[PDB]
Parts: sequence; C-alpha cells; structure tokens
Amino acid sequence: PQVTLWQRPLVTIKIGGQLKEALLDTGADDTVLEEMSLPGRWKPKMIGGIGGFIKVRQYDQILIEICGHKAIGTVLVGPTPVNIIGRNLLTQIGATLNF
Amino acid sequence: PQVTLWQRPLVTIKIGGQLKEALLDTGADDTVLEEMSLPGRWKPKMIGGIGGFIKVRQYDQILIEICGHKAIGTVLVGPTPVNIIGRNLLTQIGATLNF
Ligand SMILES: O=C1N(Cc2ccc(CO)cc2)[C@H](Cc2ccccc2)[C@H](O)[C@@H](O)[C@@H](Cc2ccccc2)N1Cc1ccc(CO)cc1
Repeated sequence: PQVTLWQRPLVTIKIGGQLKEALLDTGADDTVLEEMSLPGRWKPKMIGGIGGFIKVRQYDQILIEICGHKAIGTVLVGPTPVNIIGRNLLTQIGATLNF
Repeated sequence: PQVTLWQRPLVTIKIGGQLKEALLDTGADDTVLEEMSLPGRWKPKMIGGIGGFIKVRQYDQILIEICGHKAIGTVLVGPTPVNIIGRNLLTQIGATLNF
C-alpha cells in the first residue's frame, strides 16, 4: 500500500485472531500492541519512550495482517494506548520511506 | 531519498542552528524534540504516549533540515528522549510508506 502523509497510515491489523487499528510507526523498532489476548511465547520487558516506560511481552512469530497482507512479526504486548507497526513489521511488508 | 535498508531511518537534523539525531517517527503526527533552544513563538502542549504524558513546546515554522534537506515544520520541544520527526515533517519531504 502507498501511504502519502495527509492522513494516518492506520490499518485493521489481525494479530492473535484479533483486529485493532494499528499505527504504522517507523519511529519504533518493533510492533508494540495495547494489552490483549495473545497466545504464544513471549518475554516480559519494559520499553521507555515518551512520558515513561511501560511493560510488554515480546511475542516473536505472530501473524499480523496489515491492510490484508500477511506479515508475521514480534508484537510486544503491553499497556500501550495504541498499536505500533515498527521496523520489525516494516521489514515484513517491505516498506520503503521515499521522500 | 528512497530508504529500504530495513534499518532505523535516522538523520542528523538541524533545528534552531543546532544538530541532534532524528528518528523518522511516522507513528507520531508532528516533530517532537528533546529540550533545546527555539525561537520565541511557541505554544505549550502535552503529549500522552508510551509510559506517561510529557510537556513540550509546539514551535511552528522551524527550519529543520533532514539529511541535508532544508525543511520547516512544527518542532515540539519538551523532555522527550529523542528528536521525533512525525508526519508534520513527512509532508515537507514528501515521504511515502510504500510496502
Ligand atoms: O512513546 C512513543 N514512542 C515510544 C516507543 C518506544 C518503543 C517502541 C517499540 O520499539 C515503540 C514506541 C515512540 C517515540 C519514541 C521513541 C523512542 C524514544 C522516545 C520516543 C513512537 O515512535 C511514537 O510513534 C509514539 C507511539 C505512541 C503514540 C501514541 C500513543 C501511544 C504510543 N510515542 C509517543 C508519542 C506521542 C506523540 C507524539 C507526537 O505526535 C510522538 C510520540
């Protein structure tokens, strides 16, 4: 998908048989995702960005469908108020930041 | 520039005659930036992202250079641990997320 910039590149991603609005964030390095029900192996950790640091669950190997395009990746599930398709997923769909 | 080196698209940016590392944050909507010196003509705003809410200074019309590309935009100055380049600047360099 080609996303210009006059709007947000949000996409109903499908992770853990679930569906939520995602926020393509080339700023983050992985795919964080508000807490939710996600079965699979995960590692507990804490990301520190703006405002403070939260807790997450590095879920490596999760099929996240972005815009209808299959894309597995590591989804860090934590108490984040949003979804973040970071580099770990911008490399699965083969994104290119051209300007 | 077309950047497909599946890596952090960072760029030495020049803001207020200064220089810091910028993290192309297509996830954010504007160009936040750690504390620094800007031209009187800003407005206080609070961003609430991961971990908590921080306070910045929405500076408008700041010649922020990205990778040597003269660009002006809204640079928020606050206690952020990074130079965030949100869409507000991804619209100046005509960025496009093709995947
Ligand atoms: O905390 C944010 N992280 C933190 C973060 C850390 C680690 C990961 C996983 O690797 C993902 C995100 C990033 C910006 C950042 C990176 C590094 C250091 C400091 C900041 C992100 O790249 C940005 O997109 C939003 C994500 C977001 C947006 C809305 C709601 C929740 C989360 N934020 C917060 C943010 C909010 C507003 C603006 C201005 O509009 C900018 C940033």
